[PDB]
Amino acid sequence: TTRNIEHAVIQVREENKFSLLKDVLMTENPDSCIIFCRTKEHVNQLTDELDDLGYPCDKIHGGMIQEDRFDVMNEFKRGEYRYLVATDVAARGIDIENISLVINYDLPLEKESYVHRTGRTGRAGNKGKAISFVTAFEKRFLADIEEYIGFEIQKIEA
Repeated sequence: TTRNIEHAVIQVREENKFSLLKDVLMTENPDSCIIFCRTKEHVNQLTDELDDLGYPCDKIHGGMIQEDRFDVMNEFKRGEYRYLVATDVAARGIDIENISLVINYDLPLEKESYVHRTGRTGRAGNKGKAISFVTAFEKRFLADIEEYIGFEIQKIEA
């Protein structure tokens, strides 16, 4: 069955990622979105910053006990919030019917992860999108991903 995922990369400096995320969310205005980070520390910081600005969100990472990760994912499945901030642990066993937008706030440093993160996007007729933030120091990691998925990802601005 045909998967429908538009992929895009945005080159951005680390210190300007949060400002970029706010613009992307404003422009994409997704009904459901998962924002992946590399470490639980990044997840915690990003959730605090989103919280302080009034964004309805929640988080999932390896420092949380199993029942909390489960309950947080159920609230997401019920649509109680639009943005889930998470590490790759949220992608394992992920079974939520659909996630419209995947944002790799931190580009995956292991190529298989890029595909794993888009696991519930663009399926069964849903139109999906994956936007990755890439710094000047991650060009080789991006090239690894592109050779792995078999195609180059379009770089876009703003």
